[PDB]
Amino acid sequence: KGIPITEGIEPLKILTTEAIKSKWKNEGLPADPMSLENAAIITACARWPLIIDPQLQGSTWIRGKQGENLTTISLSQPKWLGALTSSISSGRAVLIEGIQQEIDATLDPLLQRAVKKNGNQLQLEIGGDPIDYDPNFKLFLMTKL
Amino acid sequence: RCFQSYFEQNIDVHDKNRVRHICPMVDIAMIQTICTILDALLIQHLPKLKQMKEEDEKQALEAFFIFAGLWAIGGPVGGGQDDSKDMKEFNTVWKGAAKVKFPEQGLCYDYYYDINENKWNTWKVEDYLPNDQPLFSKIYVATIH
Amino acid sequence: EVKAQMNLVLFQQAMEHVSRICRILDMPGNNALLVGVGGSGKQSLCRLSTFINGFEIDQLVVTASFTINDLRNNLQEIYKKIAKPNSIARVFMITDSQIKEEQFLIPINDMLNSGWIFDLFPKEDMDSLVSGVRNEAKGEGVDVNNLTALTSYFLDKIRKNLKVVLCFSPVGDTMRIRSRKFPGIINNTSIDWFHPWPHEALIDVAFRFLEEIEFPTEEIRQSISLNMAKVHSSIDTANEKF
Ligand SMILES: Nc1ncnc2c1ncn2[C@@H]1O[C@H](COP(=O)(O)OP(=O)(O)O)[C@@H](O)[C@H]1O
Ligand SMILES: [Mg+2]
Repeated sequence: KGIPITEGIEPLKILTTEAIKSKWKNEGLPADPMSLENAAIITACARWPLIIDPQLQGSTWIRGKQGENLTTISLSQPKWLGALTSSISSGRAVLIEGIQQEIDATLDPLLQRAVKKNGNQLQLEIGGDPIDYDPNFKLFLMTKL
Repeated sequence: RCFQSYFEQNIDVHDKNRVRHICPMVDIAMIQTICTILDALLIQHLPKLKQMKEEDEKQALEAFFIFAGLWAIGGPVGGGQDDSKDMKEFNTVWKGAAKVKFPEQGLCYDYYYDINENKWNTWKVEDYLPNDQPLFSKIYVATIH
Repeated sequence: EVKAQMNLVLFQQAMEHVSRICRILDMPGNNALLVGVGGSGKQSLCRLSTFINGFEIDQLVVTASFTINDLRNNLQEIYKKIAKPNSIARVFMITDSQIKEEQFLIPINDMLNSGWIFDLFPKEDMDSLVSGVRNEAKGEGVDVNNLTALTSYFLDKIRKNLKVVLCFSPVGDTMRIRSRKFPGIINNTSIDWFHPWPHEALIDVAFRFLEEIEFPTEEIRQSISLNMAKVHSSIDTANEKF
């Protein structure tokens, strides 16, 4: 096509700078390009990232990156609906364990990146009662399969 | 005599190969239908059977049985790759219905016994009449079947 | 201008899909079924297709906590608007997300199969609907105060003025289990399958979103739009290899 582009492009450099690859390396990540690519995707992701981690290699990295206010809530836990709602309001990050396949209908509105803005505040409808949504909320879905 | 003669002597009627049923009809069940068909055919033509002579009555009662018998095992016949092939096989074996015969180039179903005529006159269908019914499912065309 | 604003590409293949949905709605009594993968635009193509024709679309709203009796009351409200003689034919919109459980489908199939679900309203309420249709029957010149052909005529009108639109995804054997379980759905409704968007259509999608963005010679735009189609196609070929 002949579109203006640099002579030597690699996806790793665009997604993330060299310095932040050196940060990740310290937070229990290997130096192989495949894992850096993967780590670079989740940073630039416009959607919620569903991660597949046999040997929990991804999960260890996620725990390293999110040093502060990281909460891991499995699907099996009975107060997971109540915990997520309280997390959405004021949570740095959220991690969901298990959720191998057949994702619960309560998460389907959350999974949707479209949010409803009521004046100044932003409102996201999960379960019976709508919960107040805050910016810089992150959601990570890990599945061992 | 007719009941006894058509079930015991004919191996072809009870033969799985010759007659292909949709559902596995029991012997007793097919007899119950013959009886209920024969019933209604006697009530309609009771006054005609008394007016007629015993010789043409003896033909007429056999005919009534064949027609009733045909239909009592006719309905159950179907399934397979082609329904037409299973009918033609059943048409062939039943075509030998003792003294009474069916006209050639017609199915046993298509012919019904007329008491006044005695000619096994084929089923007459009423030429469809156009109707102003908006729904297509409401519009009913008559067929030989 | 009037309804909620919906953006769409309006490519050749999408437009063809609008045409053959408009066609199924134009046929009286016949119901439309749309089958396609998640995001095929079918729900938004239906709402548009409905509006193109002179029909009023009513979709049920499902809350997190919903009950069979709550559904019946939403349907019941729709049938009051159809019952009146001088009424525009109501379209009914359903998606896989709207069907939270399989119990909610049972009423809808008995509606869509023929007439209206058995014992939706009381007998005394039905009698008051029948009387309103009697005024129309006089104008039509159909037999009145027969209480057999009139009741029948009411079922014909209700059938003509109710259209049922279903939307499923053929991704699991769950939809196939719906077909097996629910006989009315597959035979009564007119199936419509959405194929993936052609390479030529994908070019037009990109060409629409790149508009109102600055470029050096706007030849980049026309080329990028090709590459956007080529990249999505090359994933499906790689996905087949995978
Ligand atoms: N042709 C299109 N052009 C632009 N956006 C589209 C198009 N088709 C679908 N979309 C967008 O994607 C969404 C797909 O959801 P929907 O229309 O309900 O289809 P589905 O039932 O297949 O998910 C639309 O609501 C709209 O936001
Ligand atoms: Mg959708």
